[PDB]
Amino acid sequence: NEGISTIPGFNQIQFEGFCRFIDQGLTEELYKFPKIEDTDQEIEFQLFVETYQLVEPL
Amino acid sequence: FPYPNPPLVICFGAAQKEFVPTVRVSHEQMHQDKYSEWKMLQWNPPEFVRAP
Repeated sequence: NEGISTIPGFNQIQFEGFCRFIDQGLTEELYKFPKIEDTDQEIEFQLFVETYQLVEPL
Repeated sequence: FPYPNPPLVICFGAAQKEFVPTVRVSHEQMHQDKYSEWKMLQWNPPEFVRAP
């Protein structure tokens, strides 16, 4: 949609890479985390992957 | 007495900066707001606006 009629941005590569990262790579990595269960009672902690939210820098 | 050697001509009509009278309905349309993608239509122009 862009760069086909004009010279694209020189820094668009890093921009789109960081955007794709924040969009999908974080969720993809959080999905593959295992369920921590190391005990006889098997006390299990879990991370709700759906509730993934980044916060603005302080 | 004789007129100058280059034959003179007369252009009669209205003086306009960049007027384009030949307007029709084009099938292909680009982005409404981005005027940086409208040069793609100069490249393949509509039949009627090939040499306006």
